[PDB]
Amino acid sequence: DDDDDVSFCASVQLHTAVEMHHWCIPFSVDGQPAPSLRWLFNGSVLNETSFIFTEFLEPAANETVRHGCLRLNQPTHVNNGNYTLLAANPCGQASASIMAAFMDNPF
Repeated sequence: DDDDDVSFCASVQLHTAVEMHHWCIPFSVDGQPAPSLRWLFNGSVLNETSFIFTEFLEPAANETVRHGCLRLNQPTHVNNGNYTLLAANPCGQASASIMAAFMDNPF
């Protein structure tokens, strides 16, 4: 009846965005039941674009942690606000918040 008894719930680790033109917010979310990862931006639903994209990198089969980065190839000063990662799986929902400074100087 059980094929996967191991129910690892989702915990969310976020990391400070690294300042470089291609901004990267590295994340680590662990769990075997796959949690839905959603970014919240200033309390509003952040939807990924071609400029702002969530990277899901291939984890090792021996680690329970899923890794990735919210990478912004082309950053915009409207992104200068609060980011929050919500991961929800059957066991539970985890959250971590990241407030990054995307400050542009037009032209």
